[PDB]
Order: sequence, then structure tokens, then C-alpha cells
Amino acid sequence: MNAPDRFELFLLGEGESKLKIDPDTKAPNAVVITFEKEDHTLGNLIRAELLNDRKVLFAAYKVEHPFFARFKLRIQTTEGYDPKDALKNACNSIINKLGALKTNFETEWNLQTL
Amino acid sequence: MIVPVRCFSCGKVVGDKWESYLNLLQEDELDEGTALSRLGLKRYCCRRMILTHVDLIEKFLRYN
Amino acid sequence: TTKIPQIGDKFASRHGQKGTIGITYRREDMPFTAEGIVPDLIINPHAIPSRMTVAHLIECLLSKVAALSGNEGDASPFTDITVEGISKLLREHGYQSRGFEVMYNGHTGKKLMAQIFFGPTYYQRLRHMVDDKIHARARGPGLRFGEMERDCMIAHGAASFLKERLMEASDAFRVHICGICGLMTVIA
Amino acid sequence: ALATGNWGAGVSQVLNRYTYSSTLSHLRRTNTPIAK
Amino acid sequence: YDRKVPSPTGEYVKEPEWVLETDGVNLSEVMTVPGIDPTRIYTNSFIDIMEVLGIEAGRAALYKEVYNVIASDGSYVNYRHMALLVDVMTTQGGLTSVTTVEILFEAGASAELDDCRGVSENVILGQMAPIGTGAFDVMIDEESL
Amino acid sequence: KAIPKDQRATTPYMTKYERARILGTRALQISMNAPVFVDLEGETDPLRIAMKELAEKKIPLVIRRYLPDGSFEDWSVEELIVD
Amino acid sequence: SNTLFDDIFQVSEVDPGRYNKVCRIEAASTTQDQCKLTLDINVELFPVAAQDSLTVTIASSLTRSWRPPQAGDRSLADDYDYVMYGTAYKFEEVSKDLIAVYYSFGGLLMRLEGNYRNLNNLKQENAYLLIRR
Amino acid sequence: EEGPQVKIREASKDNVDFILSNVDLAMANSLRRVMIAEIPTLAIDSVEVETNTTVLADEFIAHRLGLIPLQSMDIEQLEYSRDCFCEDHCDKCSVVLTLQAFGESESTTNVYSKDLVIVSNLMGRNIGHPIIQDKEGNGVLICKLRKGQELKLTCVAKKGIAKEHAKWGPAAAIEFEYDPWNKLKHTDYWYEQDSAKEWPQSKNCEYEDPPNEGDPFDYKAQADTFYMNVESVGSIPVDQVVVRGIDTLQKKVASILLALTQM
Amino acid sequence: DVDPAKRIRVSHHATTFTHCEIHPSMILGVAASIIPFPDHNQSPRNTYQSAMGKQAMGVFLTNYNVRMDTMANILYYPQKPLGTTRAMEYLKFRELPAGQNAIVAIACYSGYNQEDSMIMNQSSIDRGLFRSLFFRSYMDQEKKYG
Amino acid sequence: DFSARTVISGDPNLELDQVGVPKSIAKTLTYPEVVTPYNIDRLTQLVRNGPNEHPGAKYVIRDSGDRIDLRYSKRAGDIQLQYGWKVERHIMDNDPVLFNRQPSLHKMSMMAHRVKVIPYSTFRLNLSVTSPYNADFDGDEMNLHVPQSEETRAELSQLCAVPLQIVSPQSNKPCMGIVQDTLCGIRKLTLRDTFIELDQVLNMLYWVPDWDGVIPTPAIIKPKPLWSGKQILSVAIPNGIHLQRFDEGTTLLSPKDNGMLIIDGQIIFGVVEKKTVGSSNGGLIHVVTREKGPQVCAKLFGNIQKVVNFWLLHNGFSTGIGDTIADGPTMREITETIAEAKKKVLDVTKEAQANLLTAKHGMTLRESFEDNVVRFLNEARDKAGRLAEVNLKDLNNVKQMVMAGSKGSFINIAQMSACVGQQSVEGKRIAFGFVDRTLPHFSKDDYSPESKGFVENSYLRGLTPQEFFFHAMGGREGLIDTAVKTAETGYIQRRLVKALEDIMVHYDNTTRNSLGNVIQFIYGEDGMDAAHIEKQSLDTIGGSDAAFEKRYRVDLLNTDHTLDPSLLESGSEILGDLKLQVLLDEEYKQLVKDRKFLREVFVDGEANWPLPVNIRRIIQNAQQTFHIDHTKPSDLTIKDIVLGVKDLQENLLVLRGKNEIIQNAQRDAVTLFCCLLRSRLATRRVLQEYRLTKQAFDWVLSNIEAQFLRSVVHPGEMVGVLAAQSIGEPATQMTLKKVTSGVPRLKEILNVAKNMKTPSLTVY
Ligand SMILES: Nc1nc2c(ncn2[C@H]2O[C@H](COP(=O)(O)OP(=O)(O)OP(=O)(O)O)[C@@H](O)[C@H]2O)c(=O)[nH]1
Ligand SMILES: [Mn+2]
Ligand SMILES: [Mn+2]
Ligand SMILES: [Zn+2]
Ligand SMILES: [Zn+2]
Repeated sequence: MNAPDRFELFLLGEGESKLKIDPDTKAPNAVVITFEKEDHTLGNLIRAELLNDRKVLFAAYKVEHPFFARFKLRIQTTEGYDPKDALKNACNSIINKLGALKTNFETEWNLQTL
Repeated sequence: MIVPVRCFSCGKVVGDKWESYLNLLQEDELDEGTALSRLGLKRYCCRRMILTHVDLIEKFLRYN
Repeated sequence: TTKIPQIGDKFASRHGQKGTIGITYRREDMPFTAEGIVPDLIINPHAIPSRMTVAHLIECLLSKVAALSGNEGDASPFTDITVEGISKLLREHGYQSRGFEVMYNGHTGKKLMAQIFFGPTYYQRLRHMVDDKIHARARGPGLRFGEMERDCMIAHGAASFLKERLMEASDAFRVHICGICGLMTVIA
Repeated sequence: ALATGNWGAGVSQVLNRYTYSSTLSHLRRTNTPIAK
Repeated sequence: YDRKVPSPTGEYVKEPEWVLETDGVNLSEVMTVPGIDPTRIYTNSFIDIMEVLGIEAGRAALYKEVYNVIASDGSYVNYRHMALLVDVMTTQGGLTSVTTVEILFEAGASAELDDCRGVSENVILGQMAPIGTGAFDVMIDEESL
Repeated sequence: KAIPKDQRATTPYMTKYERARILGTRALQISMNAPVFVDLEGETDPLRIAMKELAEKKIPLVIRRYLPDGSFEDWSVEELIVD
Repeated sequence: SNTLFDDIFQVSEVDPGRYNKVCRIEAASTTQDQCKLTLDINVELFPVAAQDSLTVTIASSLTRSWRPPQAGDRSLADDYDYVMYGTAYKFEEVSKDLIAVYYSFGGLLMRLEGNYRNLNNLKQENAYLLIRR
Repeated sequence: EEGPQVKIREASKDNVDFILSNVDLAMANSLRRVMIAEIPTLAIDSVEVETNTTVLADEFIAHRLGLIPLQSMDIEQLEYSRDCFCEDHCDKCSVVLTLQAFGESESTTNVYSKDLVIVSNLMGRNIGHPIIQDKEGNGVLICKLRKGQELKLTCVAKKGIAKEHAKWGPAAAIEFEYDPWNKLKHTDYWYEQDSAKEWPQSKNCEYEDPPNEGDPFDYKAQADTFYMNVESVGSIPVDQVVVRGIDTLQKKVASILLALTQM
Repeated sequence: DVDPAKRIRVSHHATTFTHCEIHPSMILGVAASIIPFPDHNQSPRNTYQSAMGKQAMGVFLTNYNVRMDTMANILYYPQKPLGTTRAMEYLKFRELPAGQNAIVAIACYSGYNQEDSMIMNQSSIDRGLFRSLFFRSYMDQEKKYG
Repeated sequence: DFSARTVISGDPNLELDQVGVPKSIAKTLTYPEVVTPYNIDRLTQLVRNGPNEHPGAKYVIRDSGDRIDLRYSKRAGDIQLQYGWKVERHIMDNDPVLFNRQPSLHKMSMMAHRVKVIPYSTFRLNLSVTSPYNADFDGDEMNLHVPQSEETRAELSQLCAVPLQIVSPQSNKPCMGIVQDTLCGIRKLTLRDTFIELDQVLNMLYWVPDWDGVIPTPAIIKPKPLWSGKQILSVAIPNGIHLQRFDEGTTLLSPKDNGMLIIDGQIIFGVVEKKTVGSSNGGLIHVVTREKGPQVCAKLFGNIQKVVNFWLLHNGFSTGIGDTIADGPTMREITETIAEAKKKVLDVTKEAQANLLTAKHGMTLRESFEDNVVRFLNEARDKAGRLAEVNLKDLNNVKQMVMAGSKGSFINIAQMSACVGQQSVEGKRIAFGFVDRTLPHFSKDDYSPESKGFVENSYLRGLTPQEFFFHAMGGREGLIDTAVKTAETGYIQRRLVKALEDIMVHYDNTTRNSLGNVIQFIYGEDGMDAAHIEKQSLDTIGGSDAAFEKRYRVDLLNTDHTLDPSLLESGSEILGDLKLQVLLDEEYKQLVKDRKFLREVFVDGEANWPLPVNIRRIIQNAQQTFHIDHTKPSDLTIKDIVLGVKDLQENLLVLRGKNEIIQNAQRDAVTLFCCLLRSRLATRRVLQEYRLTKQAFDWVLSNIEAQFLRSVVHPGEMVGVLAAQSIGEPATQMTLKKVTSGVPRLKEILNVAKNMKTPSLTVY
């Protein structure tokens, strides 16, 4: 047939990267990062954290077509604050709060019968 | 043709429930809905699975 | 061969309206109900009010009850079955009675402002699918360009296209021609 | 004549077997050759 | 019927009028009946319109029959397209309906001159048709620097 | 039978059809390695080249418009207004 | 940099018609026999009742992005409850020998009848609108 | 332990109902999506048919095999076949199972998934075993034979994610709700005469204070508390759908940090 | 005191009946006896279903494995319809069905189901929804009249 | 030959002018591209990939005419291309190709699209090209054709391309608009009460592809930053777009949120529904096409779709059996509405039964009876249906679809929820096909509603058996009528096309056949292209004589009737000036004649007629563009206006010949446009209503002139075929009084039939 293998949704082709980072021309201190073999799972999550950061002026993501697992996230920040830093700062929160949660959970689950 | 292995929609295994469902009707005399709820098939997706299966293989097995 | 459903294959309820699958979505990306039930199929509301296919909607209500309750639902014509009666029974089982449910957007988890008519309905897979129907003849050694197509191209004024498309590849032979008696009598 | 539909012609056709009720339907069809 | 007509102060008003409508047609004679307005008589038979009032008045009836058809379904087509049709139907002076070897023999004997503007004739000759993009020639501009 | 440059009575504007046929005759020649008259400020696509040509008014071609009775007027690409 | 009309209004009427989040106050001035307000308000973010009363100021600042709060965690050119930002589309209904200026707050609409500030109310957009209770 | 808070309310070998409390909607939905889509698991994914005189076709059978859930507690210690340096499969990337059946009896012989024999070396990682949850310990019905009929097969299982095909999904339905009263006005309720008479109250409302009619809407409130319930099919116990769920996200995010570093 | 939701029936103003119908749903033929609620549908639609049903895939006979016909389509997992008609019993449609009860939502959700199109669940397809077998048979004769 | 055919599907993520072509189809069709230094690297790479990896290539042909086959060729990985060889490459992104849904009955059923290579197996399209193609996604297929040379590619992109067909000649309005979901939702998005919060806003903004990066300022700042639905859509409407419209009592404070007003590409007021964003004479797509050009108009469909369908994906919309149930009280009213019509019927019955009814004039008794009972029974249906419509709430999803314009109408509400109504066969009630009865369940001579086909029930309630059978009688008659219409229409369509096919416009502006005969001395009587014509109102025509003389008369010798000096800087100085007043008398005399002329043209008084050059929208632009204060006298002078408007008329040229004859033709061609013109730019309007400056006014003119000139039809156009396809195409959507009508009439016309079915004289 014409159906792209399903592995293509999670696994990089020859020459593809996890990220491509590009400068946005429209406004200052802005970037657009395209994430390959990812989808809303990550894209809505990174995005939503970038907005809990008050040095974050803009953030937003989209999957431009549903047939490809790739998203595009646009971050704008205050002058002096690199956007790629805002994405370490935000990926770092995430991983921390989940950290947290797998512990609060692993716990609640021994306090348990059946 | 056979009980499908899972609910098409939610994935719950349901292919280990057919002999029991049919035992629960003919042997212990429950109505079809009480029976399905006894096997724990409580969303209408899984219930539709067993309730509307047709075991056609039982016909196919009569040929030689 | 086994045929697994694909973009392009046709399907229909039993109320006289078909569709082809325009895309598939894995379950995570589908909208879902607080019980985590998710649709196997999603059909557009715009296909409803002009066709006045009310029985589609009543089959889906009656079908929801039937699943919940384990009885076959009586959909014969000319009985006393009513939507009101159907809707009672489905309330007794804890859902809102016109077959709406709150659902949640898959991409985000957030609730949907509107609620969704949701239920089982019987769908048929029809024969005659995207793999039987796709062909693509461009030579090496419908699907035409007839009188009407030509006329469209004339309307647009596309003469070069009309000459390329309707030519021979039967080669352009050359010939001398008297300018008095236009005939191909000239000895060259 | 059974192999053809040669009679009046379309009088004999191959039985449909797409689905069980399309068969029953074919066995129960009628035809009217050629004022309302 | 209501008829929009200017009022004494200048604005358009409704003024009802009785009108008669018939089954059947005899235009040349009913026109002549005392008491009617012979300037505004009509019929949907545009042939009779042409027979009594002439080709132009037939042309205008015919347009108005075609327009009625199109509008009665509720759609709208620009004037010029139905104008073109109706002109083609009335340019020889009457109402003309719009609805191989053998033929070349006749061409021969009649001395048929083919203008070569059609798309098929041009195809057979390996050419573009003088329509649209082919209705002019393009040439190399030796007059330029 | 030819109509002197003055006295020409047809539109001084280029038509969609002339435009299309120009651009396309010229991209055909650009496509077969014919010399170009304009600065390729990057472009590789023959139609696109052609259009930059048309815009810089560097397409040396003439449009011969026949009138229904056989006579004709010659309009240069340079001169035709492009709207 | 300014403010530009400012007054106190009596509420005649609150119509929600057909909507649930938004209503149309009909208000008067306590003061001028002449100056009126017909105005669209988000009633869920800022409720309002018959005869309540309203301190209303058009103003025109304190066109670049918009940046979130922060500047706003001291910088408020607002001591008010309720601030909208719109655009005047005016028609200077210049009617009787009183003015009407129009304004649209992403389509919540206003109208001022009156007269004294014809040399006052911007020809123009950049127009904020401000309410305390 | 500050952060996202947990609160189990029920638990069972099969389900775990809980409440996440102090998190964003996004993280909560994301962990939902991961549990559905990306936790690795083991599943028949190649089947070689020596004999089938069965009244089903082979791919019909094969498909059913890929759906029998197979033990998967030790699946971190199986490598993905595509990552392994073997030619094809081996014991580091694969369990191999066998199936033989013959209708010996007069009466009809069923084939169940307990009739599945592992034939490869497990290195005592608890994987591969057909899961069995019915009183009679038959597990799933795969097929049925008539006296004289035969079926012989081998299968290879392989680690996989439900993205790739749902057979590899550990989760079944995942209940998920928030704001049962509707206080957030995230949804707008359709009704004929009265929205409250006509919509049923969620079970999750008891847990949460009804609102009071005066109360002018709360513009500042956010969605901070989520009523979940994860249901497992059994190839992975439950608590583990969650924890490997949380763990799978956390690794996705880290592959992003790792790839900033590599720029 | 009638049920406001029942349809209006116009009574027996008749003391002369000689007969009575057995059942009014018996005016229908085979195809239209598989539509649920045809009396709630605009009439041409019941006509187009009566054609489409003839194109659906089901199990045309139990013996298919043994016949050899030019073409055949059998669905993997026929289900009987949650909403049936009393006529079906005689048409055996519950025994040899030609469909599946699909969970359906009616919604705009992403725009990929406009203009009589549909979004289907890929996970559900993975697990078997609407999958089917297709068979083709080819024949050939031998020598002849040479 | 170089073409493919498959199943079509919609895609909200494709541009209007794209078509998605599956990869496997793109590997089968090819374009021969010549090697040159501009492409010899890409061609090399494409050769190296070969026939089965897309972007690749199937053959290489050299100097010789030798055909190298890449799939066999033992040297297939070792080709060193030369300048001047050819490579036949797969088609690829952005190649023009032509796409067509059959039957192709008008030219927008065959448009050129930009390829986009995609995975699975359907050709995919934007939703908004569906309606020209008359296509949708339940099995339809369409054909794709690949042009084979450079000239052929240029024709297709510079004349057939989709964005160039937005506005069609057929009806001088767009043929493409926003439909279905995006139209259900753009209204929802645009209601008063819809606000969006910041998280959602920024994702909608990023979703428009050429958002400048500016977050607009929110309509609510105060308790909370909340932006409106209107503002967010507005980010897709480009700058310098103005549009206004009043509906039944719209005002500039639209209490209802009616009408529409949009200024500098921002929505001010009004809900966006089918009249603004549909395919409508004068809405947004028609305005943007003309003010900014076809490309930008074509992006706008994709930017509105992106934004709105995002929004709608998270808002949700559905419909269900509940949306057809009307209130207990409404039902009782519906059932009484119906009870009263049956009592009307019963009296008109009893009446004819006692011989007391009169017929009137040639109409039989029984025909009068029938006519009356059917009016009763229809008028019942309708009231019962109005009842139901009213009772449904704004959240009723059926009603929401109807209000948006995206699907369904009153009759559908009505038949679903209130009552389906009288069935008919050949224009009459169900006839007595058993003897004296319609079915054996009735007794003889029964003319009541039930007996002859009134279906009292709605679809929700269901039909009884008798009604069911009569509704199927009826139905059947539509299915047959429909096949006969389709067949009848198709033959007509082919015969008009054959009759007109050769008529062309020539460079003298005359319309002629292949013989050179003259059919028309100027095309369309005005020399315009019908794509460049819009409905405008001719102001002089209507109105009272008093009102016409307040608006247009300037009397500079009268203190009441001069130009107030606040209008004009010269105002003081022109009071009492005698020679200006001579000009102005001359302008008024011309307005006066204009009005009389036009009242003879349009006897009726109809003021709105299609003309080229939408003057009101040029003025409104000038007013935005020059930031024009309604509070300052203008510096225009009398003579600037008056003689500026006369001069402009001399340059609105359609014919250019130096002789008198051609001059007259020219002046006759441009008369009606010139009346519209003088009425719109008359002195008192320019100063008192428009308030133009000199600079604005000078720009108004030079633009009217450019736009006029660009409306002139182009020689070469094949207006024949066009005419034919414009008349036949809409004669095909006649799928549907006591005069022979619609298609059979239309046969009777084109056939010139001696023996017509209903000949009639109307005599005044
Ligand atoms: N705009 C619009 N079109 C409608 C509406 N309701 C139904 N349609 C149609 O119902 C008729 C037949 O049904 P369909 O089979 O769905 O139409 P179709 O898809 O063109 O049929 P195919 O030829 O098989 O492709 C068509 O003529 C369509 O116009 C409505 O409310 N609005
Ligand atoms: Mn359709
Ligand atoms: Mn179709
Ligand atoms: Zn289920
Ligand atoms: Zn290995």
C-alpha cells in the first residue's frame, strides 16, 4: 500500500533530529523549535509549564498535520533570557514534579490492601 | 466468528468470558444483562461485545 | 486477503447515508467520556438535519439502553415505542436521557464546551474500497478527457494545453505546398 | 436460455451472494419490461 | 397584481391593477380588443411575439422566458450569458433552435472553405487553436537593444 | 495586411492570455539553456525567471493581434501595460 | 499620555437578552440632563444591578505586544474594578447640538450621548474604559 | 512530599482508583495519554504456521494471538528487537511460544491460551507467560477444533508500544474527570427545562463542596484536582501502569534535555 | 387521555370490517425489513438503504470455505444489531449478520469528518473492528477444438 | 495519458489551492525536465533515488532521443547528466496539475492545484473547493492530469489556478466560501459572550501562519485578561479591509449583534455567519479578492479555517435526538393547529356536499375544493412548523446549524419536529387508485386529510402505516423526477455548449462566431467581464423629488441652499458667486436627466444592478486611508469636483477607434456606469456626506479609473462556452407553479417548439 509504517510515529528517520531550533523573524527573543517523533503528549506539557515562567512572554504549540508526528513550539522571552534556557527551566520542572508524584504514588499504594 | 479477544474500543480482554457467559445463562438462569454484569463487563462498549457476538464457528465445525 | 479498514473505505448506517473514512486516530487522541469510553467512529452533525434521518438518532438511543440493560432493542416500524419511553429507561440507568454525555478533548484533557450525542449504532462496511478504485496510467512501452473536459479547457482559454493533450505522438511530418493551389504537389 | 436471459431479456441472472439478505432479495425480485 | 409606479411626489408606490391571464394564445387579435393596453400585452409564446411584433421584440421575449426559467428555481446568472444565447438564437432574423466521408464529398462539391478556428480542425493539423492563448502570434522583437 | 504603429486601436494593456503565453514561451526557452536577460537574484525556476523578466520589461517579443478581417497590429512586450 | 472623560452614572436598566455572560446597561449621568451611556458589560467578571451606580472613565493609556501581569504587580494606571480596551468607530452622531461617540470592545459596544468634550474624545482607537463600584 | 499529590480510594489487582490533587490539567492528561499509549509491553508479533486444518484462517488466528496478553513485569530487561545486535531475534529481544492442538475428542476441543508453551530461554525474567484471570485458568479462547483438525504454530513475542499497535497496550479504559459540579464553567449544559434535573450527578461530586447560588463566578479558579481510575488488562499490574507511566513521560522529557546538550 | 409522545392515529369510524391486517410492517420487503424505525425516516432514505444493504459485508453462507466463487467478502467478527426489527427473525439476520455495533459519536472534532466522511478509531481497528476476508477465485480451461 | 484517478477526502490542513497526491501516484506520473545548470544537482539526486523512492525519476533521455530506463539499466546508479538531456522526474511539491470532478459542467470543475505529496491513498482537498467541483467525500473520485511542458504548466498556473476562479463570471460573485464545520463554528466563535483566555489565545494566534508576532490587546483587562471571539478571528482578516452591512433593524449599536461592520481588518460588530464568509455577493471573500488579490484571498480561507477549526476542536459541537423534541406546551399548540385545519376542511367538505360551494371561473367545483383543502393543510403544516422553530432555544444544535447557514432550513425543523404534511403525486393529493378509495382500509368517497395523504405526524413521532405508504408514493415521484432532470439537463447542457462553443471576443471588442459574423457589437452590451461586476445601487433613481433635490442641489446664490462654509474652505468666498453657479446648474441638470433616463430603463424603480467598480468601497477606503475628519472643511474646490468628475469620464475606455461611430459606441457602452458615477461623486455628496479632501478625492478618481480599466473583458475569451456552462450548470441544480416550469420549459424554449404545453397571454 501507501500506509507509512507505524514505527514512524516514535522513531527518527535517517538524518532527522529530535529538535531543530530556528530564530523567529517576526519578533525578538523568539524561537521556533520543531520536535520530531512527538505529539501532543509532550507538546501540550512543555507548553503549559513555559507559561508558569513569568519571563515567558509567549508560548504555543501545534501539530500542523495529523499524519506526521511532529510539533512546532514557539517561545518568546524577555530581553536577556534565552528561550532555550526557558525550555531547560521548563523541562526541569516537569521531571521534578513527576519525580514527586511517582513517589507520592509508590507510597499511597503500600498503605493499601487488595 | 469467535468471541473477539478484546473490546474493540477500550481493550479489555473479553475473550476469556464467552463460556462463562453462556454457562451463566443456561446453568444459573440469569437474564443477559445480569450475567454480563457479573463478569464485570460494565461499560456499554464491552457489554456490546458479548451481547451481540454471534458464534458462527459452532456452525463451521459441522462440516467435515 | 485480509482487508483492514483504511482512509478511503466506505461505511454506512442503515438510514441511507454513507461516508468514507477521512482519517484514523489512535484512542489517546479521541475525545472521551468520564468513564473513559471512546468512540469507534465519529460522524459530523451537518449530515443530519437535512437528511431528516431521525431513525438514526432513535436507533442510537435505543441501542445505548439495550447495551446497558442486556435486552435486544425493538426498532420495528409501527409499534408504540417512543423516544420518551426510551429516554426514561436510559435515565434509570444513569445517563442523561437524550443520549448526550460530557466528553473531554483528547489532546488536552479539557472538557468540551458542548456535550456529545454518543452511543452505539449499527454500521455496515461496504464493498468497493480505495485499493480496487486507484489506478494511474502515464505510459512506459472514468479517467479521461472527453468532450466536456475539453470545453472546460476552452472556457479557460488554454489552447496550448488543449493541443498537447489531444495531439498525436504520430510525428510531425513535414511537406512543401504550392501557395496558389494549396496541394502537396511540390517537388522539392 | 438459462445461461443467457434469452426469452422476452435479463430473465436469468447470476444469483447475488454478497450478503445473506441480498440473496433473499434477489430471489424475490420482479421486473417490468417497458402509461405510469 | 401590484405595479411599482412613481407617485405624484416622485417616490415609487404600489398601485394594484387587474390583469387577465389566458389559456391559449391569439395575440394578433386579442391585441386589438377595445379597453386593453396593447403596449403592455404579453405572452410566453415568444414565437408569436416574433410573428406579430418582430425579431427584436422576439429576442426580448425569449430572454425573458429564459430568465424566468432560471430564476423560478431561485438561482441568478449574469445577464450577459443569457444575452449571448438569445442573440445566437435570433441573429439570422428568425428564432433558430439550439438543440464522415459522406460529408467531405459534400464539402468537395460545394467548395466549403474551413476557417480553421476550431479546436478539432487544429488538432488534426498539429496546431493551436486561435482561441484564448492562441488568438494572437508571438514573434521575435528585432526592433529592441 | 498591417496597421501602422499610430492609429492602433486595440487595448494598450496586456491580456491574461498574452501574459500566459509570453511567460510560457519564455520559460520554455529559459528551460532549454537560453540566455537570460535579467539578474537571477537567486531564482532557479524558469517560469519564475520569466516573470522577473516581464517585470523588468526585458522580454523582447512582439504580440501580433489579428483583427477579424485579416488585418493586424503589432504591440511589443515592452510597451504593453501589465496590470 | 492623559485621561479624558470621567463621570458617575445611574443604572436604569440591565438587559441580558439571549446571552448569559454579557448584558447591556442602560445608564444616566447624576449631573447632566444631557449625558447618557449604553453599554455592554461582561456580567460574570463584573456583575451589575438596576439602579447600582458607576464611576466611568475613558482614558487612553497607562501598538506593541501585550505582556502578561508583572508591570502589573505594582504599575496599575488602574485603581478600578473593570477595565476594557476598545476602538471608536464613532459616528460623531453630532445630533441635535449634542455629540455621540461609539466604541467597541472586541464587540461589546458603547455609546456616550452629551456635549462638553468635542475637543476631547479621540477621533481614534487607543481607547480604554474603566469602572469602580 | 510537595508537589503533585496522590490519594488512592480503591485498589484492586485490576484497577486503582485515585485523585491527583495539586497538578495542571496538562500533566494529568498527559499521564493519561502515556498510560494508554507508551508503556512497553510484550506481545506476539510474529507467527509461523506449520499446520492449520482449523475452520479459521491463519492471519485471523495470528491476529488473535497478538492480542493475548503475555506477562510483562520484567520487560525493562528485554531489549527491543530493533536495538539488538542479533540477526533477527534471540533470547535477549524475544520470547518464543508454541502451540499444538489436535482434536482428539469426538466432542469439540477448544484451544486456549494456557495451551501456549514458552520454548526459549527466559533468564528467569518474569515475562512471556500467558496471563490467566478466569476461575478455570483457561485464559483466552483462541480457537476450536473438530475431531481430525490440527493446528501447529510458533510465535515470537517482542517488546512494543500501543502507538505501534494496540496489542501492546497495558491499559484498558482510563476514567478521568474533574470539576464535577461545574464550577469552572468549562462545559455548558444542554437542557430542555432544567440543567440540574436533567444531567446526572457524578459520583465524584460528594468529594467536593457544591457551589452556593449567591457565589458570583470564580474567575481565578484553575483545574487542580482529577478523579482517575486506571484499569489494567493484566500484562503489568496496575500500580505499575501508573508508575511506569509517570516514568515514561519523565524519560521523554529527559531525551529533550539530552538533545539540547547535544546541540 | 392519550400519551403525548405517541403518534396520532385516526380511529375506526367502521363497523363493517371484513378483514384485518396481520401486521402493517409486512408491506415491506426483505431489504427495507432490516431498517430500524423506517417510519421515522424520509422515504427516499429508506430507498437508498435498501440498495446499500446489498453492498454490506457479512457472512453470506456458513459454507464459504468450501465454495469457490468469483469473489467473497466475510467480515471477521459479525455482530448482531442492538436494534433489530421483528422481521429479522425470519430473515435470519441475527444469525448471519452484516454489520457491527460501533460506538459512535456525533461531533465536530478536528474537521476531518466533513462532507459525509468519518473519523474511525485506529486502536479499535488494531483490535479487529471492521476487518474482513476477501477471496478471489481464478479459473482456467485447457485445450479445446485444435 | 499522464493522469490518475482515486477517491477524495477533505483536509483542513491543506491550502485552498493544494491537492494532496499520494506518494504512490506521485511515483507513477512524471514530468520531463530539461537538464540545465539551475537544476542539474537536484536532477542528479532524483536520478540516484530512482523509480521507487519518491523524489525520484523513471527515465533519462539523452541527446540521441535514447531512453534510459532507471529501473532496469545496469548503469542506473552511474549517470552523469549532460546539459540538455531530459529527465522524467516524479511529480513533487508545488508542480501545477489540473484536477477535475466529472461531469465537468462548468470550468471551475477543472482547476489547477499545487501538488502536495502525502502518505496514505486518497487525493485530498480543502473543504472550500468542494462546492465548485460539486464533490464530497462519500466515495467520489476525481482525476488529476499532469501537464507535460513549460508552456502548458504556465497556462495552468496563470489561468486555471484555483485562486483565480474565486470570483466567477457565472454569477459575478464568489464560487467558494467557508462551509460546514468552519461555518458552524465561526458563528459560535463570534458570538458576544464568547471569550477566550490567554493560553488558548496564544495557541490560536500561532495557528495563523502569518501572524506578525504581536499579541493583540485584550478586550477585557480588568478582573482578567479575556480576549473576544471577534478579535481573535480578526487576526486572519488582513489590514485595509472594510465591509458594512445592515440586516433587518441593525444599527451602529446592533442590539442583536446583527449585520456586520469591519474596519481596517477588525471586526467591530456582528456575528460572522453565511452572509459574511459564505459565497455571497458582497461579503468578505468577494471583498478581499478584489482589494488584495487572488493569492491573499486564497490564504485567507486557510487562515480562517486553521483558527476556527482549532477553536471548534476544543469547544465541541454535536446534535442529537433531543434537538428535535419541542416543549409539551408547544406540542399541544401544534396538535391544535392541526386540529383546526382539519375542522376547516370538514366545513369546506360539508359545504361542497350540500352544493353550496362556488367555483370561480373556469375552475371546476372539485378543483376549487382541492385547492382550498390543500391551502388549509399547507398553511397548517407551516404554522405548526413556525411553532416548533420558535420554541427552540439558541443552544438547540439544529437551530445553531440553521443560524449559521451551514446546513438545514425551516422545512426540516418542521417536518422533523412538528408535522411532515400533505403528500402529493403530480401536483395533487393521493389519488383513488382502488375504486373510489386510496387504500382498502378506508371506506369509499372519503376526501378527508387522512384518506388523501396528509401526514399529521412528524418524523420524531413517526408515521402510521397509511401515511408511511403515501409518503413513499410521494418519494418515489421525486426519485423518478430526479433521474429524468438529470438526464434532460445533461443533454441540454451538451447542446448549448455545442451551439455557442466557437463564439469569442475579438480585439475590436466585438463578439463573433467562427465565420466572423457579429453576434454582439460589444460583449455583454458594455464590454465588461462578468467577474469584475458587482451589484451597486444607482441613487438618482429612487426617492422623492424633494429628497433628490435635498441631496444633490447646490445653489450658491441662496443662503439656504448653498454649501455651508464648514464643508468647504472656500465656502464664504463662493456665496453668491455667479459663475460657479453656472457649473453647478449644469451638474444638477445632468443629475436630473440621469434620473429620468434611468426611470425609463428600469420602469419598476429597481435601483440595485451589477456594474463594474464598487465606488462605495473605494470611498470607504479613501476615508480610512487618508484618516479623514468629518470636523474640518475640505480643501476641495467646486471646480476640482465638477471638472474632475467630467474628466474622469473621458478616460473610462472600453473602445478606442478615432472615428465617430466608435465614439458613439464608447459613449453608449459607459452610459449606465457614468450615471452611477455622477450620482456618487456629485458636489454636495463629496463635501457633505463623504467629506473628502483634495488628495483623497484625487486618489478616488484615479483608482475608479484603474479599476474600470481592469474590468474590461479580454480579447481572446471564449464567452460562448462560458455562456453555455453558466446557463446549463445551474439548470442541473433544478432537482425540484401551474405554468410549465423549470427543465421541461427550458427544453420547450431551446427547442423552439410550435406546441407548447401551457400557452398564455397576460393582458393589461
Ligand atoms: N447543501 C445540502 N446538501 C444536502 C443536504 N441534504 C442532503 N444533501 C444530498 O442528498 C442527495 C443524495 O444523497 P447522497 O448519496 O449523500 O449524495 P451524494 O454523496 O452526491 O451521492 P453519490 O452520488 O453516491 O456521491 C444529494 O443530492 C445531496 O445533495 C442539505 O441539507 N444541504
Ligand atoms: Mn453525499
Ligand atoms: Mn458523493
Ligand atoms: Zn470496552
Ligand atoms: Zn536479539
